[PDB]
Amino acid sequence: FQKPWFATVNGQARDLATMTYEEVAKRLVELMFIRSTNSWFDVTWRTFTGDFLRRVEERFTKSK
Amino acid sequence: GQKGGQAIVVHPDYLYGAITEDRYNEYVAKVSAREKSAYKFFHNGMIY
Repeated sequence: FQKPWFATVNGQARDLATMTYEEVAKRLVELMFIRSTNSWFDVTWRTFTGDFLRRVEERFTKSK
Repeated sequence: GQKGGQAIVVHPDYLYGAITEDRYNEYVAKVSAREKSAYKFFHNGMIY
């Protein structure tokens, strides 16, 4: 299928809950960022991955 | 009603001294496997 299963690293089947924040971000760029044109296919997909990285910062930081 | 009791509890790293590099490195990998699995279920079970 043209829309694959998200939770797959190195061709091993996982679930979204059984991924690292790292592995997600890598998987996001693997599908939404194009290597041939060196660009995000749509700007909204950049925003999506961007907001997720913010979320990671939000989760792990201790002070403001 | 005269109920004396003493418990002695010892730092856990003293245990690991009595085994080999191999079994320890085997143990560490499985505890790492516990920790990620445990973290998921707790926060899952908490919010629902």
